[PDB]
Amino acid sequence: GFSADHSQIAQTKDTMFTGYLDPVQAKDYFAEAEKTSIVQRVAQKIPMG
Amino acid sequence: SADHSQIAQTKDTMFTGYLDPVQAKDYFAEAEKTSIVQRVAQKIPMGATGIVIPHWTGDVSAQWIGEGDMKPITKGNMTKRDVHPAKIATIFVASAETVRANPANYLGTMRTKVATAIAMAFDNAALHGTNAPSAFQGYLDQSNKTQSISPNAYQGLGVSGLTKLVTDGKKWTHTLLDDTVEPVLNGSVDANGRPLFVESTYESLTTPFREGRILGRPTILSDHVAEGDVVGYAGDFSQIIWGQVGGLSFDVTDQATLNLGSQESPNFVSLWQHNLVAVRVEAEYGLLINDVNAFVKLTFDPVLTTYALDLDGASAGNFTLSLDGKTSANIAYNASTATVKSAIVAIDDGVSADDVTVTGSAGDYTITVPGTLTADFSGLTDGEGASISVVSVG
Amino acid sequence: QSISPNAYQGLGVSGLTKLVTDGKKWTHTLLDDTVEPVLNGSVDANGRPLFVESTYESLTTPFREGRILGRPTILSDHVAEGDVVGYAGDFSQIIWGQVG
Amino acid sequence: ATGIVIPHWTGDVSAQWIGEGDMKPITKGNMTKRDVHPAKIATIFVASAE
Amino acid sequence: SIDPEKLRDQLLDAFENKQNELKSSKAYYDAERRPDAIGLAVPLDMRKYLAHVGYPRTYVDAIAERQELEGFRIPSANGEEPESGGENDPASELWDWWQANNLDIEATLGHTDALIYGTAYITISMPDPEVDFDVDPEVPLIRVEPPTALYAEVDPRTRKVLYAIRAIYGADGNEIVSATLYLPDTTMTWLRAEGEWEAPTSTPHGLEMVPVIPISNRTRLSDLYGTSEISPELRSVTDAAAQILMNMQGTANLMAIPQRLIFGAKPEELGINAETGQRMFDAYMARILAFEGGEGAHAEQFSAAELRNFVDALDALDRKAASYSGLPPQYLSSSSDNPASAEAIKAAESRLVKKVERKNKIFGGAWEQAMRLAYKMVKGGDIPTEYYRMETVWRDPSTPTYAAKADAAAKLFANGAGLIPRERGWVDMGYTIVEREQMRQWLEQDQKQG
Amino acid sequence: SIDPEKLRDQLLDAFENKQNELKSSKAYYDAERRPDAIGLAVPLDMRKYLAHVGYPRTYVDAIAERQELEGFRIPSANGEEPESGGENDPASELWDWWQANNLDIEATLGHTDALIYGTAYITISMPDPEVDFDVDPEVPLIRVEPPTALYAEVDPRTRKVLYAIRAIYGADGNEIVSATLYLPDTTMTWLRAEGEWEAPTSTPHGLEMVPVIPISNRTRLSDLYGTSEISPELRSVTDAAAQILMNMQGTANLMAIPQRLIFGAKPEELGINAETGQRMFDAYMARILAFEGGEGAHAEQFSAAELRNFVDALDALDRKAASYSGLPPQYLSSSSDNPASAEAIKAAESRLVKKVERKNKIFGGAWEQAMRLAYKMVKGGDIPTEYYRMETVWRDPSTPTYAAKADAAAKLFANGAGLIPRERGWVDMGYTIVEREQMRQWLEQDQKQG
Amino acid sequence: SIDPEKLRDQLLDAFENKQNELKSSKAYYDAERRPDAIGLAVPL
Repeated sequence: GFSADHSQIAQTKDTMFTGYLDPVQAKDYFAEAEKTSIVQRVAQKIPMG
Repeated sequence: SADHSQIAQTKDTMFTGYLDPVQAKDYFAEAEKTSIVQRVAQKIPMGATGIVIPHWTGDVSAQWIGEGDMKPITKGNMTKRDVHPAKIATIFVASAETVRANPANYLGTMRTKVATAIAMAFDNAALHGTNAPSAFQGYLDQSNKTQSISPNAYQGLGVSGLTKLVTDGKKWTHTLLDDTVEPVLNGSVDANGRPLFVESTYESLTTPFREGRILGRPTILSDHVAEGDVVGYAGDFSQIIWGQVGGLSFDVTDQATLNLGSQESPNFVSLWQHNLVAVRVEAEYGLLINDVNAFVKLTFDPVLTTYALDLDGASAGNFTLSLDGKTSANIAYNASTATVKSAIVAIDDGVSADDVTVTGSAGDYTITVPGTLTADFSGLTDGEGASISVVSVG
Repeated sequence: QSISPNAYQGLGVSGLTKLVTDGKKWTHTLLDDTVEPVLNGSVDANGRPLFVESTYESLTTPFREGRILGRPTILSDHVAEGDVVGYAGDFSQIIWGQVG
Repeated sequence: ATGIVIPHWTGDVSAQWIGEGDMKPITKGNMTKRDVHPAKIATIFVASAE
Repeated sequence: SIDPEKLRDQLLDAFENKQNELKSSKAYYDAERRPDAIGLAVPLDMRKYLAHVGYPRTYVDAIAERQELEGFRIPSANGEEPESGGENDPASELWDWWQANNLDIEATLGHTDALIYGTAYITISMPDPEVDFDVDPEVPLIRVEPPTALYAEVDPRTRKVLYAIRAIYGADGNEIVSATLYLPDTTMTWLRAEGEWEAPTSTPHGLEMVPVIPISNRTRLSDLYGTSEISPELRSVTDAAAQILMNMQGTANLMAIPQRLIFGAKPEELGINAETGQRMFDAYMARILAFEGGEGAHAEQFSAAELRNFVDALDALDRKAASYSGLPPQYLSSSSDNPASAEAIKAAESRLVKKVERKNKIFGGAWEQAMRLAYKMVKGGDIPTEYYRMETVWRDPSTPTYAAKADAAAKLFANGAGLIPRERGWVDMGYTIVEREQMRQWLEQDQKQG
Repeated sequence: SIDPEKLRDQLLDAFENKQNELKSSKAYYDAERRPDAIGLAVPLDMRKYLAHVGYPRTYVDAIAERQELEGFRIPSANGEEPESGGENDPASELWDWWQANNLDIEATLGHTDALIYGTAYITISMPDPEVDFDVDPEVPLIRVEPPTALYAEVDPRTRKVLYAIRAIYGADGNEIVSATLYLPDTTMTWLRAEGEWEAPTSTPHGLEMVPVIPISNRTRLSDLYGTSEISPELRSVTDAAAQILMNMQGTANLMAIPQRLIFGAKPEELGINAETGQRMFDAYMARILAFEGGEGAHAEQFSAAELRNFVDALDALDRKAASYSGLPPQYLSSSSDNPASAEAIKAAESRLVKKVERKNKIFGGAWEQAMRLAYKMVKGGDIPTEYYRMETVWRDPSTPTYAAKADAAAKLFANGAGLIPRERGWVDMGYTIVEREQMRQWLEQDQKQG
Repeated sequence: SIDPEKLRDQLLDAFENKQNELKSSKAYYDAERRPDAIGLAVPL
């Protein structure tokens, strides 16, 4: 190939294009689901003050 | 132009009798190999800039407090990763006389064959390391877990293998099997010698090979998953993302010039001045396996696993090993191959010096062991790239 | 390979292994009707037959010209010769023609 | 009666990962053919006109 | 089912493979530089002067203009005579769509491509008025597309189109700037807007058929796909005559003039300049040359080549090209006649006329089918029974002969007392469905406005 | 009875044994390369330039493009409305079926295949609406198919078909992608041959007879299958003319130029470059070449071949091709006297007209048979007694000499006083059954207006 | 849309380029000199 900022040829490697071609944000494809108490699922709830 | 050319085409010997009325189709044609990775993994919207995947990391917290005991302070946290698409390409070239004649539809044949080769080049760079571009992140052969399936596939997958996933807190969501696996399913029998995975009169295919479920998980077949020791995979296939920047693209010309040698050993030829016609092909792909540890390699018989281990030139502190989740003693930053060997063989699970092998030098080791080996570098005090990974060789 | 002790472990396991190890398919099996005894006599370790169901009224499934492990069976009175009593493999590898 | 001939494809075609500005590789697909010819089988049987 | 993303690339491959066949037939119509046309006796430095033969263009152009759609006929309930009013003759609604689409231009072009390549395609849609067409929005937008820009996979079983793509190479060069995909259920389309295909626009049609109909030049049932009108025997006499013209042109430079020699004379005694090998005297007419000649010297000449010996072959080839094509004899060469009488005209034309009758019927089948599609698509519901019994109708392919026709039709009609009803006189005189409707009004006026 | 699994594979064998000989008949009409067509005097490296000839296509087109079917006529014993134009009348229903299938197009192609190959097959079904056909589903679906796609074993005794198969024969490559087997009580389709045959799907039908009927080019009664119309003489005169055309062409590239020779000079005496075997010459027209010419040098020429010596033969092959085929002499020669008058046209066409009229008589018997069989499909039962006597009608094969007929009919009819009824005048003017039944309406309008 | 001045320069280029096709057809209608017309037997 060529050096970054090779003097004769413009490439997406070149320093002059920093601040452009930045990678787009995305939603978190690996996001874990949030946890919820197992004890509150099985145990009897009672009124309390 | 040359003739019988090793790269071009010039009414070459391939096309002997092309015009003859006695030439029929290839009655023995073999169907095209698709990618399977592009069929099992989640396709993501992708572009020439690449993409950023954000992830949460902070251990947000609360404490129990007595009346009037003044409350604790806490802070969240989050992080960034990014993926850039790599590019794959080829050119093919023929005399204009070959393009005029189009013998055996060679041009149309060639377009569809290179399309399969580009798909397989992606696929073989994801299931294995083969010629993979620098911009892909991970490949499944790195996974550091193995399972023999051969004596009984049910004990292999659903019990022995599945244990290795759930112990690390990893899910099992799919399994992917090569065609060569089938005899082990047919040979998986109960103690009375009746097969497990098929109904009583043995008329039909065993259920995983109908693409049926095993233990609630779907089964995916392939003609071309197996390489070296490995016949298939199991794991959390939701951990894989891939994407593509626009279609498989063809451009064509006779005007241009080609180098028939390397960039440093040039041998240029004009397409125009010889009346050759050439086709450019390109595609552009991204891949990320979010956790290489979330899979199990499937093998017929049991096998040893080989690890490369590097200490980043750290000249102080002691690391430690853990094998199938059982810890060794602590080990010095410059320990000999024999000192690492004895420190591994000392692990209480029953490893022995006829199975364990170690080779290399101080801070740079290869280890062979019958299990899931891991290492902790937190006790080193002079380097931070210190790491361990699986390696595979011819 | 020999189907004599137990036809299932023959055809579907040891036999198929020696095809898929070369990457070659199994798509049909051709048997001589002299194979009928060893199919009828193919049993589990309890000595009950493999292919045919309770009270043994029916003709045995492959000899009903049924498929086994998905692949069609095909039968004749005249394919046995010496030690050989049938073939299993990819019969799509055979082509033939007649000129008038 | 002149038989038949059939092609087959043998071209191990290939494509390579490349960096921006790198040299594209060049590839050629390849082929072979087989011919097949028929054969006669015969007999004659003979009887008196009576 | 099929994923349209892969199906785009899958059918573009077939489309671009087809172009390598069609560029053979095009080279005969466009008179391009074929290899086999280059006449062999011409020396290598003179082979720059290509000679071209017009026969393929002459034949295709003589067929293509002689066919014009005159109208549609659709049978009424009980076989009744139609009328133009409220609850219209369906003959005029289809004609209105035809005229509003300018199809009398698009079809007279598109039939030429159907003769050259053996096929062409008719495409139907409701218009997209949000694209600013300058077209009536309440007419099914019907257009013709050539096989240089559209391809369709045809079912072996039913012969219906399975799927099709229109793909446009850009204004520069040969790179696809857009593709439009015709599924049975839906049309969808992509732009290669900046170097790769943008996300697809889509539009459902819900029909049982793809909205693309192939016109095809079928000669014979065993031609399943249609084939070029520029046939192998017409190609053969074209290329053979191109070689003869080439050799005759070369002969007319090198050989048509006798070459003069002198023998025995010693070059230095003629005063030939040894610096060049040439001395040239004044060529003015009656000057006698005197030569020493003492060596027993004398003059000799190589004769001219007789150019007539090629013209005898050029005539034999024109006479053969007339036989294969059925063009009336005077179209390829002057001959024994230039038809003197209305009979002598209709005699010579008969090959060409009966050939065009076949082209009207075979293209009529596709146009009828495209109008059934356009109705089913614009009005919804289902096609009324009579449209399955529709006929296209076309102007008489023969030369107009009006002044010899009038005496016949007037003598049959005999001022209403005669053999035929007035309306059949108007039909035999050849006035179109439109021109007869105009006369129906002028005749009504002429009974009042006396 | 025979198992249809076995019968299928028996019938693909018989079918493919036919295809191998049908290749020969195709090769003349498509004008493909033939071993016997290559002109021998051409040197082997120049023999790659073929030179095809149009005689056999010209004869088959001139027949097939002259035929058109008109409305069937059914007789009616004691007929109450024997004109048969009313909505109840049986001659109309067969024309609804003819129109709705567009047999007005399909038959025109199917008659070409019946002449090229000697046969074509009519095939009949009720339409399955499960296939979404472009048809009104109460009409019987009729098609005609080439002998390259359908084969049918005729019983020698009855001349009935015993059973038949249609092979749909793939996209390209002899893959029999689907097949339809016709038996007396049932039609079956072996749905696909995708890697292997699918299981069959079957439709029963009430006929005692298979729903397939042969069009056959019956030359003579002693032929019971039908023969190609490209007859052996016309094959041989085509292959004869191909060689003459090719030898004439080769002569023009090699030998229509007289070669110039010089005898009595050593090359170095001429200053010929001995290392390369030639020297350049300034060829400009007036220049005189002086040769030193010692020891009696002189110039000679080999003569040019006279290309007219082949044109003297090509006219004889054209003259024989006309006389064998019976075409008008201006279809081959392109030079013979153009018919100046209506009588001269009537004479010159006469053998072609009688040939076409005989072909109409032979092919009528196939459609006539097919319509009888289609009646038992739609209106189940035995056929009404009148249809066994039905006739096809056909356009007159001669060129439409309208102005001559138009005077003649007026003179016969004499404004209703004359020799013939009005209806006969219309018939002798040649108007179709459809156009007459429309003229019958227009005549009421001209009586009613006063 | 595009800046009128930039667009003007692009179109005047395309226009002034296109002339090299057109001037070939003019040479047949106006009967200009063209090199393929010149007969070869005539001396220079």
